[PDB]
Amino acid sequence: LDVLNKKYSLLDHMQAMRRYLLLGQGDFIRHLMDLLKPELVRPATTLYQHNLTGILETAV
Amino acid sequence: MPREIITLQLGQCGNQIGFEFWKQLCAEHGISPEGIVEEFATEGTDRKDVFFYQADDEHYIPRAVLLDLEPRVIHSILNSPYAKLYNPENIYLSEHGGGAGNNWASGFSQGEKIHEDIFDIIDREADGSDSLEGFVLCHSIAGGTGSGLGSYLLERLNDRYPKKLVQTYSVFPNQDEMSDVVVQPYNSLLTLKRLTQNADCVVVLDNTALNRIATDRLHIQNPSFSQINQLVSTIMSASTTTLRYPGYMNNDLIGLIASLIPTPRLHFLMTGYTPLTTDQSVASVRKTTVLDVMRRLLQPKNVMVSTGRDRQTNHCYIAILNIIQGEVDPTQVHKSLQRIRERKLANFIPWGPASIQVALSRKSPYLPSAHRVSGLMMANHTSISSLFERTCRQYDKLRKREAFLEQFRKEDMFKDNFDEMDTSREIVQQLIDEYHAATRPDYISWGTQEQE
Amino acid sequence: MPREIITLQLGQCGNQIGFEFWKQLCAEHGISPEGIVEEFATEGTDRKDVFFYQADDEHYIPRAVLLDLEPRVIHSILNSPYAKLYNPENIYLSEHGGGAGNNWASGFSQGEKIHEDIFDIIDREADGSDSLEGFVLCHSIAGGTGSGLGSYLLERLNDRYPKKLVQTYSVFPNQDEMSDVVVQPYNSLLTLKRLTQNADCVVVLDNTALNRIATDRLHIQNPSFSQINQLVSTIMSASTTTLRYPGYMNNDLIGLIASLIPTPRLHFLMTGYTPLTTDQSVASVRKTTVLDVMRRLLQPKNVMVSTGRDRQTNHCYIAILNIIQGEVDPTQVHKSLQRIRERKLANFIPWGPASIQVALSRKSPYLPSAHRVSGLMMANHTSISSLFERTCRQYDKLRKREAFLEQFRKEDMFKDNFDEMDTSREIVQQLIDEYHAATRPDYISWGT
Amino acid sequence: LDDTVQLVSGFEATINKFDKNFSAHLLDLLARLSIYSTSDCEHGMASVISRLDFNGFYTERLER
Repeated sequence: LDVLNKKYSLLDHMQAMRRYLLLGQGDFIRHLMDLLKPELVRPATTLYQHNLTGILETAV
Repeated sequence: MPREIITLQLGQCGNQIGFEFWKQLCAEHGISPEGIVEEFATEGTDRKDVFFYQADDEHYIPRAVLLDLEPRVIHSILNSPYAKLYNPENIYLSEHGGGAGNNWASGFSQGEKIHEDIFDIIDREADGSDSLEGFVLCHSIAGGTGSGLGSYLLERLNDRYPKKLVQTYSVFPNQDEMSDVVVQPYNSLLTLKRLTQNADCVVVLDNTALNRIATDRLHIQNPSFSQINQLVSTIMSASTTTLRYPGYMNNDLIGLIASLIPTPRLHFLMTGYTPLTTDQSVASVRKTTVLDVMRRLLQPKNVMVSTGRDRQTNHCYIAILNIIQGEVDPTQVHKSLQRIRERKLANFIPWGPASIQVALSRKSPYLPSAHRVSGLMMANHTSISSLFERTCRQYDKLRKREAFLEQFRKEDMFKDNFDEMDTSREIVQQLIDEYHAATRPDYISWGTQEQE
Repeated sequence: MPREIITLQLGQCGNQIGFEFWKQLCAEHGISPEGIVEEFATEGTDRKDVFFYQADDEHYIPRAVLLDLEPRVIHSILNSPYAKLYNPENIYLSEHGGGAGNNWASGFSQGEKIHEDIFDIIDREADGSDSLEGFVLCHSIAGGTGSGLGSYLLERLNDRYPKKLVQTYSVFPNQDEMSDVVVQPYNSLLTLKRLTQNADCVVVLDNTALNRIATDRLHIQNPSFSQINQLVSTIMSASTTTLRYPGYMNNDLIGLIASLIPTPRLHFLMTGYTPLTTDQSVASVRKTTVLDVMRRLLQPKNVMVSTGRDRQTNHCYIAILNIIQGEVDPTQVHKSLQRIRERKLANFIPWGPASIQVALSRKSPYLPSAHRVSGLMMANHTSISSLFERTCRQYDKLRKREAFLEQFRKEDMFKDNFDEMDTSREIVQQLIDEYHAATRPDYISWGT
Repeated sequence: LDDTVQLVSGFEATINKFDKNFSAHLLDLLARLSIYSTSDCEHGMASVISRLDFNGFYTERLER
């Protein structure tokens, strides 16, 4: 358990899952969705993976 | 990015409320009276950009604009320890300092005269806002500056910012006390007219209710404007906690209020606070349960809105949103909602599905909370129309006697007629009719011109 | 070999700027007032040969020329501790010592009178330069000597040294203040004429902007000429840091200026400095980030140019070069560039690609820096036209009023007409419009 | 050294044509760089691209 906490942050990883994958960072999730809206309204064929990753990093 | 909110404090009462609100926000965010974040405020999890701007890498400045047609209130804000907290470019003081003379029409004319300067000040404060959502007006409806200048400022903001929401916290005159300002009902009527035409939301603050609460709960025989302003600052802090304690839901005002305001006319909001405690009882953090919270909230003594007893309209709750702060168990919230439904503790709209929404919120980590659980109630109740009907009746009582109407007739907005008072009475009548319809299944057609 | 630069300080303002620049450079490089390297100046990492010449194997002497048409200013410079910094053989002084009387035409006539002496000084300094790039003139555009004699010197350098670069440090008259120098518009017109025809680069130093910055940013209620000269010396120090702190990039003037001047006409440069702090605020070394540094530099309160608020023209940056000096993290720079593009903190030309170049530089080791990170902005911004448009408006206001034109008609350059002033005003108007045009996609055809 | 005006205009036209070809090759290079950046997740090339088209001059060519 000490190794898991110090090296893999298992409890911290679970808290991160809650904050991000469970949309716990609601202000962050709101801003991400707002930024994606002009992209996410577009046809998925028009999405650029590099552009989507950059948008994700920018919103973060 | 946070949706920044500009706070407009208008007239003596409004400006005191705005100043105390900015003080409360600074205290909740750990901002010093100079605007610097305190060293103990290490929890960077709060959204200051909603209500504050950063003055430097260390100094947070409230996104607050103090606007008066009389310089005394702006100077009094600037004479507080928090004078250095706010960005000075966001401070607008009327050069003439004369106020509106408790005349809404005079305040409107002064705002029109200071329209360019006021909008320049508003833009200066806006530039400190990264993603300004809109303006919140703190004012009195009975005076001249907070009522009239507030109405003028609202009009000019609507013209310049027609796509932004405008909410107001409008302090209404005491309806149980005979106002010595015979035109106070006229000023209030003109301000309510402008709020009806140019504001999207008016938070009614009845000075009668503030005085009553101070007398019965604070044991204040004569509630001062300062005590009302401190209560308003507590209310503003509670309203901004969800910005200051970020979570999964209700991170923006529009997301919270969308479910509560179905039509533009039903824009009269009632407020509630829980638990209500006297200042001395802060010591014991009571483990209040969700059922106990809901039970205390249903007491009229705990509602922050003085709705008149309408005898003609079968007033009902359309919807309720409870913002609860502190340790809240979701299963306890669910059981409380179940018990409320079984006990019919909440009446819902008859024209559609409606329930009591419950929001759980964290407390500010930088501000020690003396209470384990705190709560805000948001409710749509048709009896709020009775407050507007009472204001209309007071206007008519002054207008029918033409009492002090000459002072409004001195100002161009009321110089030729008192049409703003008649429009206020008509708007309050339409509000009453819609509120009664909203208790009925025929609310589906409420607000339709055929139903009006 | 380094491209040596001769610094010419012209007239009262130009000579003050040059003297303070040489003082600041000496302090940053650890050069004694006599031109000898101080024992503490052990960091041989500076390129003195760009701005200084070596008198011996140990003593670096500034390649600075103090030029005045009035002997008072040259003597006052020679009364400073830095009198030995400049090569006396590179110093040409007008024999008449009378100055130009704040008349550009008089300054030009004095330059013509001292032409032989000036060109002898120029040749003497040129032989001392291993790889002379060109001459740098420090002068005022509002006076007579720095404006008129400076214009004459620029013309003669362009004619004689057509293959050499011509950079100028030109102090422009205050455009927001009503100049007491009724002939200031004539001096400014002659300087703008020469910049259009015979100068290759004009660095505009607006005394109005200096006063505005001193008041709002330096909290100086009445900026003195000495305080303006000290601000100019700080700017010159920042501009010479790349000579004083040698590095991987921007080691030459042409490399520095290439990013700012896309076409030969767009040779009007604006300057910026960061961090801007009031004299009282030296105490707190703020850990400013590259994003924070750029944000403070992007604040008009920190911009060393007081451009009027033009409401009609959507002024924009044509080009930006950010020279950042001090401790800089590459990841912070990358985040800063990303945020700048994302936040559109600078508007660029619509007719071509344009960006903010960022250089990270070391500080001078001999001068202790109170700031971990400092930064210079070089920018071509259409709002600089508003300063130029304001100068043009003042010129037109004087010409339409014929104000002080009788004094110019006394001088041979303006004796018969003021047509050079009118052509200068028209050129400055076209320049302002082109700077405004350079914000638009049709700038590709601007001036055609 | 300088029909001479005609020679100068022809030289300018040839220089402009070389510039056009260079710009086209640069846009093709940017597209290949984008492909490589998407394969290798190289944020550096994305920052370079965002620098290159701050005014959007290259943006239209990248879209094309």
